[PDB]
Amino acid sequence: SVDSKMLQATFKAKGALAPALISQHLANAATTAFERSRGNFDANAVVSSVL
Amino acid sequence: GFNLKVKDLNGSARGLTQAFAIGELKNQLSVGALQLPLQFTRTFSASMTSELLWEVGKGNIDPVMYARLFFQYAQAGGALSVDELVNQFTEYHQSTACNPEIWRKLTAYITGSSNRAIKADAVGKVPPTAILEQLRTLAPSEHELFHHITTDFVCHVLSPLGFILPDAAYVYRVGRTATYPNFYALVDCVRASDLRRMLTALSSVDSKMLQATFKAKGALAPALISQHLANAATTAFERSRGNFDANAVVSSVLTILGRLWSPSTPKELDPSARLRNTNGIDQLRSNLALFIAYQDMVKQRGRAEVIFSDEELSSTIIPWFIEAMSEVSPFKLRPINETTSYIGQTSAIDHMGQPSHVVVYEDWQFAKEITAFTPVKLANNSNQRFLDVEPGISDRMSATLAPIGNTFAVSAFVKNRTAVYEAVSQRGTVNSNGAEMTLGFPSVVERDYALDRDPMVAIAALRTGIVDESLEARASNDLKRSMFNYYAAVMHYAVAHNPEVVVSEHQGVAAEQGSLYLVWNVRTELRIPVGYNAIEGGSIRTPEPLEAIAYNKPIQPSEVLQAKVLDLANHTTSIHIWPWHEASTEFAYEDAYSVTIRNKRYTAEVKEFELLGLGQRRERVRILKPTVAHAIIQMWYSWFVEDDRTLAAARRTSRDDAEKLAIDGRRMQNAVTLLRKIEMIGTTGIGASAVHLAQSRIVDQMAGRGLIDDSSDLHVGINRHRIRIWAGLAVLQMMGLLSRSEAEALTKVLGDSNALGMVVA
Amino acid sequence: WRKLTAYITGSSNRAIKADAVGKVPPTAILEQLRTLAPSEHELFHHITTDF
Repeated sequence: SVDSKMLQATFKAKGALAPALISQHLANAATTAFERSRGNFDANAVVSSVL
Repeated sequence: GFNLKVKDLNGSARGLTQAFAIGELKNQLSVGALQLPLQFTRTFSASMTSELLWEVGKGNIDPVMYARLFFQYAQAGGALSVDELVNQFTEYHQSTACNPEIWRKLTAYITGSSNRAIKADAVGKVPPTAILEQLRTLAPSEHELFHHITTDFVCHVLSPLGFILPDAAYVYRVGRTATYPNFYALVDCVRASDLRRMLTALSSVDSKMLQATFKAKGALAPALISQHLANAATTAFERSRGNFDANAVVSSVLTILGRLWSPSTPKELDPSARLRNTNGIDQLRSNLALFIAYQDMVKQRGRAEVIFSDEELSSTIIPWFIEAMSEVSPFKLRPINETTSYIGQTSAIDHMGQPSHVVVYEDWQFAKEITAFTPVKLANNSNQRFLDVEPGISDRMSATLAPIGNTFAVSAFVKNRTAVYEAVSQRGTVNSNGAEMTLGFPSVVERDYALDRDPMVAIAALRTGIVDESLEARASNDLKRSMFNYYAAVMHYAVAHNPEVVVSEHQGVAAEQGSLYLVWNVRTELRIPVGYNAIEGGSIRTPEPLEAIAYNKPIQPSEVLQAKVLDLANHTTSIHIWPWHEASTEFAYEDAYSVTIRNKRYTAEVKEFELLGLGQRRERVRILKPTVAHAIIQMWYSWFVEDDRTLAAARRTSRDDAEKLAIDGRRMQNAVTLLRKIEMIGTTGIGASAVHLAQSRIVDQMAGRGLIDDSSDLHVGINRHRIRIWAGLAVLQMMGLLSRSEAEALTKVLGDSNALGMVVA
Repeated sequence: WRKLTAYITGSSNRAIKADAVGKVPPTAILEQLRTLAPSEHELFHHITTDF
């Protein structure tokens, strides 16, 4: 997915608060990842049943 | 204008808190499990104003008004389950449906005697007016009259022409409502959509046709009208018939959504993807207005969820609230941001840099014209009347008013607040730890003056930060609502700037208290203790707001959110107010105007009419209110007060000379300004003349006394302004603006400089 | 996590600028992060790092 380099930051390294934002990014990632996950899982035996 | 010490609100305006927002006693306010970015960045919000006149004279759908009245009732607690009433009404209607044989019958006479009933006759129908009330009689008598409207709905139809004659109107005049809202508010809109729709259908009309609907004919015709009535009714009803069903339910949807939000929730307490995915309700999650909205309700509610559709919710009701379909909910999409703009804020901030005192300010207009009206009756023994009004003064004064208007910006307030500053080896924020914040909202208070209730309680309402009834619940809620707004913008606004936009749920005194917020970041600024600190690597974070605002730096407003304030009925011609008496004041006035010079007291009063030009004072002639300004005035007023005070002490304490020496002048300056305000308005003719009257009179007494032709001398200025100034003060009385008490005592604290600028020598 | 991260590189609060941040084969670090993590099977965990 990735967030690029930006500014004089993500570009030119800056910000403790940046990476405090990365971590956030991490979160962002996580979440999102999670999110795309979040409903979907449900049916396994169930499938059999469909069978 | 509650001034508050950073590192406390949980006391400082105790219950004015996020905690409070949970309820949350004075626990938590913390970090940090999970965390969860959302920045739904739009809201549905409204706009200013909801007051109006609304004279009814030719009712014809257009809900809004009505609804607004409804709200006035709804609000009035004389309606609340307004909704319910509509049911009742539905039924009422329905019963209308049920008595046709009556209804018709009734109709049948009303005009006009039935069975041949035909032809171009002469059918000088009337102002139908009374009749209705028979029909009421025959009807039941549900609240006020809906009933009547409906009549009008036929009336005008009933007339091609002739078939209703001429009529008048009344007055009703919706008052204002919110800016943000809540749930209940929501559902109704939807219901309103029915309701409006009910009425939508209701005009419609059947034309003139034949030599009948065209050229009056048929008893059997109107026997068909009645039928038409039925047709209408039915249809109206019909469009009604399924739809109503979900109210708590909606909350539940919220609760779903909430439970989407919830993100640490049980697995099988997920909203399945089939849900999750679907339509833009999901979009709806990512749609703020609500977000903020739910929670609270739910706070009340402790939770509860209907469990129902997954397939109409999803999501049909859902965009039944395509919410904004009512603009009644003027909760209408907003890019979130676009609000605020009555917020500017600016702050006082120390050297390190480190702060001081932060002002968020509320930005206004105040242009205004008056509204000094003939209070008579018309209707005796019954007040719904129109009375009247005229200018004379109204204009004159207003014309004067305007100038005053000129002087006063919020800008100028802030400027003044800027003027506050100065500081030194003083004063904090770091030194001694508590930091000021004030947010200009006298405005609220204004309304309270409009609502005629004691502020102090309001202060209490802050103070405790919670409810402080004792007295009118109505008022209380009213206050409450204000407070809602109070919370309400703020953080949006903060957020507007602050896209520190994540969530960890706080899970109160445990765990299941789904309150989401984000901590916000504070990025740079090396070190502060200011706040119940974090400091999260010099980048404090908190889901507690104020500070964040602190890590703004003087923002601006971007409108003064003007201030259009409702007015007279102008087209007033029959109509009838509704709460007015309160809403009006007599201009009496007591107090005077005198000076003793020489040793000789020269003396006068106020004698209102004549100041006002013509005769002659009496109980009548009442005046509509002057609200805005009171709110403003006192501000100006209030400021000084502190300043001298605070200053005086500092002036005291002066551990070194210079400073003391220093402070004064500036303190002097402003006075003159004050002065400058006043004489300036003191010039105004209507003023000046007043002086005039005086002088002569002053003189008159004087004349016996006076003997010496000592000349030029009092070309030494004084008088001019002296009086002028003074005269200005009169203004303050004769439009009671400031009490007698304070200003003379302020005066009191004044007493010099005045020879300023000037000839000297 | 952040915290962990925060050190990993690299010592936090000013954290800015073109510095010289010869990050590394991160390799070990992770396992601290494991420590701080729990230790579910093998490492997924690590991937993520690479991410």
